[PDB]
Amino acid sequence: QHLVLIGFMGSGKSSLAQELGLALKLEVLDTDMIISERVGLSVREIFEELGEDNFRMFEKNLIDELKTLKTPHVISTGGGIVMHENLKGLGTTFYLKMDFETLIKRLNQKEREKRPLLNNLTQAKELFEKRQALYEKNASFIIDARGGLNNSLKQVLQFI
Ligand SMILES: Nc1ncnc2c1ncn2[C@@H]1O[C@H](COP(=O)(O)OP(=O)(O)O)[C@@H](O)[C@H]1O
Ligand SMILES: O=C(O)C1=C[C@@H](OP(=O)(O)O)[C@@H](O)[C@H](O)C1
Repeated sequence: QHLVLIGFMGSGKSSLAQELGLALKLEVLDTDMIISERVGLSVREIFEELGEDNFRMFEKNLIDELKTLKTPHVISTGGGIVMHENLKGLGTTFYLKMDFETLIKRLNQKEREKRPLLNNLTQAKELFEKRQALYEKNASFIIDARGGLNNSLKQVLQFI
């Protein structure tokens, strides 16, 4: 049973998780990072060259794989990780709740361009709207990710 951060693009998982693992002396994993590196392509290049369904298969399979990990880990998650039925039972999951506009504001241009599902913003907005219920139903605890990192850190630690 790990500590799994979940949240739409730009909700600050990757760095939170890194802070969390330092404070708790646990190993940090990042699902995008793991797939990226096995396949030797960036997530964008994966979408572009191999198509989203394959990325989705990689994601879906890493879920199952990480369940066979022994040591509690901190695990940072890609936006879309909540679409997967099998996410249930991986770890106590912490949802980095923000609102579309705050979320978007803090991704510089280069940084948006790393995320294929931000190519069309109107579409990015409906995705947010749809994903909301999938975060909520996969969340052990909901965290107000609006303030700084510490403020999200504080809230997470409070839930042990
Ligand atoms: N408290 C915070 N709330 C939201 N975003 C933050 C916060 N603190 C830092 N960030 C920003 O989040 C940006 C992108 O999120 P990141 O850390 O990559 O996690 P994610 O995997 O959810 O995209 C970082 O480049 C950083 O500037
Ligand atoms: O929400 C999604 O479908 C995705 C979000 C991205 O993760 P980040 O939350 O690190 O930007 C990455 O997994 C990919 O572009 C798909």
